[PDB]
Amino acid sequence: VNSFSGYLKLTDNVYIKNADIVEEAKKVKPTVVVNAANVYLKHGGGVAGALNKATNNAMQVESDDYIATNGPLKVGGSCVLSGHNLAKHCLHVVGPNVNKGEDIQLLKSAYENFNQHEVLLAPLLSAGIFGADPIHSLRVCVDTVRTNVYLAVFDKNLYDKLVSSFL
Ligand SMILES: Nc1ncnc2[nH]c3cc(F)ccc3c12
Repeated sequence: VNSFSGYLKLTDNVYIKNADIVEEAKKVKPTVVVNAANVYLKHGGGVAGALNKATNNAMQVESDDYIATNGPLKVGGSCVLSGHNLAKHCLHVVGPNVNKGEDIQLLKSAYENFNQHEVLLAPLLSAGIFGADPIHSLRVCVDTVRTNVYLAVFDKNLYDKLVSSFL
């Protein structure tokens, strides 16, 4: 048993809810919150900008030190950093950004990072401002992640659309 509440069960291991991941993180304080990162860990907008804002920019300060030491991530890759005031850990995962011209096949590789963690609170990778089809992102998630994932969908109208179209 875990502390996630009000989720719609999609499969054995995938759950979904219409919620802001920042508000869910603050309430649950999960072991792992996933950030929809870019390779530079520059948290300007979307999930990244909102989580970073909720950490009072501490996420960005930590991220800049990580990049100065290690260089950029790969598209499809990830790193584990602090969850600050939101979670124990933040798993920064880079899905492909369609609005930059990256290969959507890399979305499966991005979701594979979730399998290194038994339970995660996570967003739909590559959706929203990343430019991919969210119905597709949900399908790849269900077909790739084997650990227990609690998906927070921010957009109310998109949430209704994802549930009603789910196979
Ligand atoms: N794309 C998302 N998925 C789940 N939760 C979210 N909270 C947000 C807050 C923002 F300002 C922007 C995007 C999200 C978001």
